[PDB]
Amino acid sequence: LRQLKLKRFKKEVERRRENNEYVSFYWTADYGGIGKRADGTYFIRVRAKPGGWYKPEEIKEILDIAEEYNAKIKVTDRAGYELHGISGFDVEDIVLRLREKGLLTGSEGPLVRATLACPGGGNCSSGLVDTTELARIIEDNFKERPAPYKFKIAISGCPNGCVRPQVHDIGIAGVKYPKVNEEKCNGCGRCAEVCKVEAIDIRGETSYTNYNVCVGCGKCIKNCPNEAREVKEEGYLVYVGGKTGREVVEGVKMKLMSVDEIINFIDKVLVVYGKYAEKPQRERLAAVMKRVGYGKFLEEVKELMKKEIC
Amino acid sequence: LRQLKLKRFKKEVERRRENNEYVSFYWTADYGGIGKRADGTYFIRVRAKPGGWYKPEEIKEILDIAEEYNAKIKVTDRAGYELHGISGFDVEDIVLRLREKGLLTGSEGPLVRATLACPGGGNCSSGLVDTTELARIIEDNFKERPAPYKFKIAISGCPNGCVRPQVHDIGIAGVKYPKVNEEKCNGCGRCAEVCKVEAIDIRGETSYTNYNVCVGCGKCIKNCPNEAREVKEEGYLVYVGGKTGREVVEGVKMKLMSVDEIINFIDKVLVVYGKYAEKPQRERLAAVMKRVGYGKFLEEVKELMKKEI
Amino acid sequence: SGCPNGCVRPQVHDIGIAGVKYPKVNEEKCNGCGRCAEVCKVEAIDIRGETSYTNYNVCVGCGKCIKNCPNEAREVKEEGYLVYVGGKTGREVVEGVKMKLMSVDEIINFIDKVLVVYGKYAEKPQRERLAAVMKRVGYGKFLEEVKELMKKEI
Amino acid sequence: MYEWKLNEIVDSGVCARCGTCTIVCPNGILTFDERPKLIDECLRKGHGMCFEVCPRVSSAKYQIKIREKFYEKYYYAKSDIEGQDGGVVTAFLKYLLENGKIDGAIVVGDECWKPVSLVVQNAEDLLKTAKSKYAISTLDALRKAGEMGLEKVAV
Ligand code: SRM
Ligand code: SRM
Ligand SMILES: Cc1cc2nc3c(=O)[nH]c(=O)nc-3n(C[C@H](O)[C@H](O)[C@H](O)COP(=O)(O)OP(=O)(O)OC[C@H]3O[C@@H](n4cnc5c(N)ncnc54)[C@H](O)[C@@H]3O)c2cc1C
Ligand code: SF4
Ligand code: SF4
Ligand code: SF4
Ligand code: SF4
Ligand code: SF4
Ligand code: SF4
Ligand code: SF4
Ligand code: SF4
Ligand code: SF4
Ligand code: SF4
Ligand SMILES: O=S([O-])[O-]
Ligand SMILES: O=S([O-])[O-]
Ligand SMILES: [Ca+2]
Ligand SMILES: [Ca+2]
Repeated sequence: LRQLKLKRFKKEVERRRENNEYVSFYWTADYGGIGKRADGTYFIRVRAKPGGWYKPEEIKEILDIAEEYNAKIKVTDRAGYELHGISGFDVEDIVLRLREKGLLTGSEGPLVRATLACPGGGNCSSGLVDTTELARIIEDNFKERPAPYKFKIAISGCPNGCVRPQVHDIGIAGVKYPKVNEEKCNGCGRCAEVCKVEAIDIRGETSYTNYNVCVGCGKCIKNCPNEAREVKEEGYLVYVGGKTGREVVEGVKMKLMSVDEIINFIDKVLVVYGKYAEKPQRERLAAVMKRVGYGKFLEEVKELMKKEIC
Repeated sequence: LRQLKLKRFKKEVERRRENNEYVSFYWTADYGGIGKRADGTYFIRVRAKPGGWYKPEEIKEILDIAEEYNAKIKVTDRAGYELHGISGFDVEDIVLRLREKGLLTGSEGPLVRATLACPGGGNCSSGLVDTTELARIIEDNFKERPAPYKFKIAISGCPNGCVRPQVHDIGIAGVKYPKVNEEKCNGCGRCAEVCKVEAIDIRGETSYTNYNVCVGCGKCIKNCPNEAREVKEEGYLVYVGGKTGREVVEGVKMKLMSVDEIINFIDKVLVVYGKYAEKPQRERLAAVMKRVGYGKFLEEVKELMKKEI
Repeated sequence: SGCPNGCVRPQVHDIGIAGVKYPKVNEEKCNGCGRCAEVCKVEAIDIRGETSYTNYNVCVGCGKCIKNCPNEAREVKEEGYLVYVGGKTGREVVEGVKMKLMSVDEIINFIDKVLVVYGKYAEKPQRERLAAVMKRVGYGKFLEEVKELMKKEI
Repeated sequence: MYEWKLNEIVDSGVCARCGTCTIVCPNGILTFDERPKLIDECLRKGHGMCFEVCPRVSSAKYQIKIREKFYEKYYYAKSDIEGQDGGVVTAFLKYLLENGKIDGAIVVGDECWKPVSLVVQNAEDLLKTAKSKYAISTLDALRKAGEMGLEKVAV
């Protein structure tokens, strides 16, 4: 019966197309990543893959669809893809075709958007932590999860914040803070040259660090020729309540968190955000945190985190 | 002689490769968009095309190179491409091959980085101004231009700032501010529903706008069923001195500017930035503007802008 | 404010004035004694061997290093009244924008012209502060007009 | 004439004739028998929540499904109540009313097989609605339930 009704529907839509009758493509909202262009046609957003890494087979499929439907190919600033100029008659066919090749259409609407990660550890020479696997874990746990409004997560491999962790709903940044071993330090002065923030002071036969300036890039540990700089503290630094768009809101620096802590934290922040949100599609996390208070909001997030058993 | 010396060089590099001798790929710095990965291999950055729009012929070339050299394909958050896992022996060949197809390697080092633009007018339903042609004009005038440090420009089609104009060295945002025609307004209340910032007040048989909240998205003009809302002011709103990275700095809202004014402004901000920068590769525009003062810095930018005309 | 410590909060006032004195090092007199780095609260100074340096991205122009150098190796690079505009406190905090050094006559002219442009563009008396009017018309457009009126005074 | 944005959906024949658009009108200027109709001038020209709730303008299934997280459990049953088939819908509504799960049931009754949307708060009145009406039905009783001040209902 489901197939007979769908066949009757397809027959009616084709009949309207052939007779130039009005068609409302209401079923396009059955899928994620669908938007309507200013000219009346549609665009299909492929949810960005973790780290912006795409297989040749994945890009080739997008290229085949673009040439077959004469659609324009757009690359998004979250490292996603958009196929522009799609007719309402072909939207569903393209989404299901993309779905077969693992290219989920999404990162649109009031939900968790595509997680933005930089090459990070193992790829970038400045990378301190792994960003590709963390992005995959976050994508597997929260991809397309509903929220009162868009929710964006960014994972940076180091404090240079290439993916902007300080202005994301939840921002993660790899950090490696130094400590000086006076027995090995000889005041050669090399570490002060690799520090972009100029947090280091070279004095006689030793060196110091201004921890109010140090961002934990770990360059001074890596580039010390005498191995006099050691790891004081290391890990993933977390930020919460960041946002961009109509207004800029800087996220609040929380603390270093383990991967399990990060997953628990992201889940709890979403629970407390959903509990206190009053205006879906208008209030971002930052607005809800500001209205109820950062202290009240974050202390509830902590209480729910302690209760977590899975 | 130039070719004989190059042939001798290629012969020596091949001999070292075959005998597993050390090679320093010093010539990779002859090109833009080159970086060294943590594992010793290289990545080649294709300067992002305006608006993130790529022709099929262009993406196919990147795909062919990736498969030929077994390189990973990365997409950047400025809508650029990066080929990862390139050997120092193949970097030069790939750059020149990409150059032939119009894919210049760049957006790397202390220079003007790839201009970031959203679909904007004609593409996005929220677009108020054209962003693709403006991005092409800015790219043609400043692409790969040297500066004391990286310089990033972003063009948004509306005030939603998808490409973050408020945290860019120079940020452009399309704006359309409303004014109410009392003869046509009947207080239907539809405009207040399309306003995300809730700047509108519906009172009896009329409506009002709080201009301290209004961001100029123009949704209330577009979606008024009675055509009671008209354009009060329209154009490209400009921001300067913004940035992200290690620290966040919000750019300062300047004023509406014409395309010719924007090009003149970008050029003069770069001239005054270069004149006052003391530490290349450390001081961003925001740091130089803060040190000399925003008033003093912008006053000079204006004086140079007047001399152009 | 008499110095950059901003005891009367120049950065959050409609118009804020702060005394500043920026340093420059005389290498012939500097011997790297290290005393200047101790009097710097912002830690903008670097003592290296027989000399010293200043990070002008950190230096706030308090002039303590010039005053407290026992060898008179630090001299005045730049000096005067640093001006801020568009700041405020109360229901919300708005930081004023750093303009430039100004002479007393320039400060009086500037205060007058900021008030004229503020009055010209204000739409809601008793609700809109200078910062709100500057934000609505744009800082560039607002300050450009203030400068044009300042030039006509002279 | 009086302009109404949903006229394109209705005149084209895409309209499902469900009657959701007319029950949401806060001015009660929309009525529904077998198709939506304006009984007064709309200041918005139909640019309002009548157009926004229409399942034929946009299904909005993706955003609703990710929140509802629907699953599928297949069963079949019959009850003592005589209905179209097993009388399961009426038996379920009777249970919800009797166990205080709902303040009223929004059901379709009939007059000469002409469907009538009704608010039922008693089980005895449920039996009169236990049968399929293949003629166009409305959701009008949901608006009546609102005017009555009912807190929870089953539809
Ligand atoms: C494609 C993209 C711009 C680009 O050139 O890359 C984009 C495109 C649109 N954005 Fe965006 N946004 C895009 C990244 C952003 C970002 C930055 C980011 O996410 O990394 C921002 C600001 C960062 C943030 O929000 O935290 C952004 C801020 C908005 C806003 C205002 C958000 C706010 O809360 O202030 C809207 C409209 C709204 O939410 O009311 C919006 C809405 C839109 C819409 C869907 C317009 C709309 O309301 O329907 C645009 C689709 C037009 C089109 O043709 O694609 N877009 N948008 C980006 C999609 C990335 C992706 O694949 O997911
Ligand atoms: C690829 C990319 C990350 C990504 O996943 O997309 C990236 C990658 C790197 N960035 Fe970046 N940055 C990238 C966009 C950004 C952005 C966002 C933007 O520009 O749109 C930021 C912050 C925004 C801004 O700067 O205004 C950013 C902030 C940095 C910083 C910190 C600079 C600062 O002023 O604080 C550095 C290091 C530095 O400059 O000292 C850096 C340096 C680097 C380097 C080259 C590290 C280095 O010094 O060699 C990274 C190369 C690793 C790699 O494998 O690509 N990257 N980087 C982005 C390249 C886009 C492009 O095509 O140009
Ligand atoms: C127009 C129509 C077409 C149908 N087509 C099919 C079909 O093709 N295949 C199929 O397997 N089943 C179909 N059904 C469902 C079937 O007719 C039965 O209604 C269903 O199996 C439940 O029967 P029951 O005995 O459990 O419910 P009952 O105990 O009989 O309760 C019936 C309920 O249906 C409601 N109702 C009756 N008419 C309408 C109406 N027009 N709109 C809304 N609610 C109404 C009544 O208010 C009542 O609450 C259709 C129903 C309708 C109304
Ligand atoms: S955030 Fe750090 S690790 Fe990541 S790409 Fe940028 S410089 Fe490299
Ligand atoms: S590079 Fe190492 S040995 Fe040299 S001054 Fe720095 S910490 Fe000391
Ligand atoms: S970790 Fe980085 S920011 Fe900190 S002192 Fe070392 S080089 Fe400087
Ligand atoms: S900035 Fe505006 S015009 Fe550009 S993609 Fe975003 S919503 Fe559309
Ligand atoms: S939508 Fe138009 S007619 Fe209706 S209240 Fe707003 S300005 Fe007035
Ligand atoms: S232009 Fe946009 S922000 Fe301004 S009142 Fe209209 S809908 Fe609101
Ligand atoms: S106190 Fe004077 S002499 Fe001593 S290091 Fe500083 S500038 Fe040089
Ligand atoms: S003037 Fe003050 S802030 Fe500047 S270097 Fe001297 S002591 Fe430090
Ligand atoms: S726009 Fe509002 S008042 Fe007009 S018919 Fe629709 S629901 Fe009723
Ligand atoms: S809500 Fe239902 S009855 Fe109204 S126009 Fe849409 S499909 Fe038709
Ligand atoms: O598409 S924007 O909402 O991320
Ligand atoms: O290389 S990053 O600065 O774009
Ligand atoms: Ca209001
Ligand atoms: Ca120092």
